[PDB]
Amino acid sequence: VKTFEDLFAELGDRARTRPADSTTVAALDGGVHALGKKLLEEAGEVWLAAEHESNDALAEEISQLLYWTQVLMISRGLSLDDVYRKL
Amino acid sequence: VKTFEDLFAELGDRARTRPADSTTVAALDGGVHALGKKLLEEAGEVWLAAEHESNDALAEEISQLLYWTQVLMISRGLSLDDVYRKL
Repeated sequence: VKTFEDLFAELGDRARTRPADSTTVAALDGGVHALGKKLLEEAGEVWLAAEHESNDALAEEISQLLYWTQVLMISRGLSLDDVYRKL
Repeated sequence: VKTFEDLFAELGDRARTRPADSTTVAALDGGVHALGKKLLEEAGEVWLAAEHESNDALAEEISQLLYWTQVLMISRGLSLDDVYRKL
């Protein structure tokens, strides 16, 4: 992954092809409420890591926060442009 | 996926590259006991579907049983050849 968009394109492909190995597929089938919960959990993990853990551990939790944010975007039908226009 | 081996090669790639979206990664990190449990659950789902559900529903559950069988093989370090030599 070179850009935020590389992952986003990948997850869109996973939603199309629905491979057995894709976490995104089950998450997208599973509804928005569970996605919001997961995102909040990960924000807590990020805070813990930011305060108390290594750079690597923090990078790991941030990567998961970014992942779940993208899954939520796809669940609600948002594009990268929808978000990027506000930055 | 054209052959059992296509999926197996894919899951091996996922174990190498460890993408955020891969169910296999978390499962491989998570230990054999949880994998055995998942496999048994899926065998039960397959039986239910075989007795009571559509061909499509049965194909779905079988595909998941095959997936978890492959994840277990990778967890324990088995090759396709290790299994295929016994068929």
